[PDB]
Amino acid sequence: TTVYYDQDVKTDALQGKKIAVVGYGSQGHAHAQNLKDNGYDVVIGIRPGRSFDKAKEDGFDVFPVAEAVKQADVIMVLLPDEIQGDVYKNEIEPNLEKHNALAFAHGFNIHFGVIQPPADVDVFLVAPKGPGSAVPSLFGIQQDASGQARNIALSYAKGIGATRAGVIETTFKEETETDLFGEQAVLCGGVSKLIQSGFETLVEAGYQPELAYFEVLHEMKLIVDLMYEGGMENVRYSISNTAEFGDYVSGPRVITPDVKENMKAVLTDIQNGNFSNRFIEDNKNGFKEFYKLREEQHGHQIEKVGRELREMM
Amino acid sequence: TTVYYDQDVKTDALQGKKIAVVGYGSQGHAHAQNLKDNGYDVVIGIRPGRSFDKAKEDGFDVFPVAEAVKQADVIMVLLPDEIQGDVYKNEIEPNLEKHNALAFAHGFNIHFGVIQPPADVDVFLVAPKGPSAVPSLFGIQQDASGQARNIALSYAKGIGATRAGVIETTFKEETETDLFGEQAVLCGGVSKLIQSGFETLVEAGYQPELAYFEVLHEMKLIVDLMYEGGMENVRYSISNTAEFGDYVSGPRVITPDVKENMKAVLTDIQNGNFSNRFIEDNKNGFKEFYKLREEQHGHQIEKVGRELREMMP
Ligand SMILES: Cc1nc2[nH]c(=O)n(O)c(=O)c2s1
Ligand SMILES: Cc1nc2[nH]c(=O)n(O)c(=O)c2s1
Ligand SMILES: [Mg+2]
Ligand SMILES: [Mg+2]
Ligand SMILES: [Mg+2]
Ligand SMILES: [Mg+2]
Repeated sequence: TTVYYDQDVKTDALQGKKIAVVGYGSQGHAHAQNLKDNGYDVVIGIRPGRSFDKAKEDGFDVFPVAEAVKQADVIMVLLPDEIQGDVYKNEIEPNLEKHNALAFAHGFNIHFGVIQPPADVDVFLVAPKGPGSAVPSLFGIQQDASGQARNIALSYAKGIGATRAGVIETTFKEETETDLFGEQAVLCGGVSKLIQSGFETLVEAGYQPELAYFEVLHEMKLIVDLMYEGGMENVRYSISNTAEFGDYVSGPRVITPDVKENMKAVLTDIQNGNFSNRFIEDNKNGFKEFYKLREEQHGHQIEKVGRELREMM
Repeated sequence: TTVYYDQDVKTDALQGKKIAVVGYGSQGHAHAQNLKDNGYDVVIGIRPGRSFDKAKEDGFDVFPVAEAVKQADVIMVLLPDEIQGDVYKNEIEPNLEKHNALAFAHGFNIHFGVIQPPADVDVFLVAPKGPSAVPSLFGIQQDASGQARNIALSYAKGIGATRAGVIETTFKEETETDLFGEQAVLCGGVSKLIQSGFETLVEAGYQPELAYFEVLHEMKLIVDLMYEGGMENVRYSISNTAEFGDYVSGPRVITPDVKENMKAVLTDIQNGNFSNRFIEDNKNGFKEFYKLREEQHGHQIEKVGRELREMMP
């Protein structure tokens, strides 16, 4: 466990260099504005559109992506994972230089070999956490060509404010596989069908879908907020003895040990690469499987019940 | 599917009636001063203790439970499910008069037969969900005076539960949906899912800190998006990779067997098995309850959260 804080970072390896934040999403605006706030020459390279325009109205200098990397000394690629492959080949790699940084916030395209950087460029990762009211961030290194890849990555995490709560060192493999697993097994995929199958149980049992919507979904924010502030022991403390007791004896009944075996099964396909190439080759086929799965989820009763409760009268 | 607000309570039944709220917890104090601020005669009924005169020093004239029930016409019991059965039989029921009104915020003791009220008394329920504005629940067990629904709905505004709406339900539905939500999704289901996800990453060799982030700490952002714009807002705000993993791995982790495990939990809540199991352990000194809560405190997840939250402002 190596944790670097603001006082741990001593030199300013980032000053004197120009920064190219590729893309202007929620994280692109967060990185780009946090650097100019600390007196850094930050540039933004994105395609023309509504986020191109928005970056202009926020006082930023927006350019095509092929010129922004020509201009800068550190390129932070914050584009969607599915489009980073071809944007790197047609707009970033032909305009690369020597001894300067190819940064990322997620190591999907790097760890899975989709983006192969040359030897004479530093390739690091800096992944902010939580608000992106400070949560420790992560950072890692794939290549060290300039001899200052560590101090460039750590001073960049300091520039975006990621070192205020401390940055934890990791690898491109560890950040990619733990991020992908949490989304699939717990946070997104795991919880959503956990809420769906609970909602379907109550509705099929003759209970009102509105009362079922509160008990399996809307009431979770309070439980999750308690866990976010004081951990799981805070939830067990704040909830009633009847609720805490039911947690203990019925939790393992729902999440049987076989569910844990399913989590290790999906983690295996994240490590070998079965998930990555499946998500990529479906993207090359117009996202047919992806879009069909997205649209079919809207046919669930729980989503319609939710919007009807939100459009109250 | 119908909802009642302040504009639907055309007639106030609580006018000129002394109301006793048995207990003085955070819920007992919220009811007691809400009705007093809206022009209602309220009196606290509680045993002598540090919270007895705590209610007296807050501007209430507080009597023992036996006398507070006698001089009142609407008796509201806001005490834990473990204690309601005893003080009702020993203090409430002997002093209960004809055409009175027995009130509750939860229907555990009524639906499971722990508290069996007389036939000549009104029994209703008002269950808030806020302590933002969310709709509340209400129901009527018995209607002796012929005004049990009028007294319940006007009491809903006395506490201030009308302005966001009140949805009708029964004691059976309010109790079973509340118990199932905690046992199958909210507390039992989610925390066991997070534990199995955390154990999977630590047993695979990943850092426990990054494992704590991606299965617990990042959930607050996801649940906040689901609280604001439903489940559709989650898939809309997360990346395509997280959205794609949601669809392809969610059903892998939560298999159809997980759903029928929740039907077993709901079955044990319907036939009263879970209730008397909880009462059996309470009458034995909560021996298995406190053994279970110490096991959970020994999980690696909790100590990792403590050392990770201490570095957060
Ligand atoms: C902070 C909270 N503690 C509890 N305990 C329960 O039993 N139910 O049902 C709840 O909704 C809540 S909320
Ligand atoms: C609102 C959020 N959308 C995403 N998408 C992702 O892929 N990861 O990894 C995240 O952490 C988050 S948070
Ligand atoms: Mg992430
Ligand atoms: Mg509840
Ligand atoms: Mg409850
Ligand atoms: Mg991700």
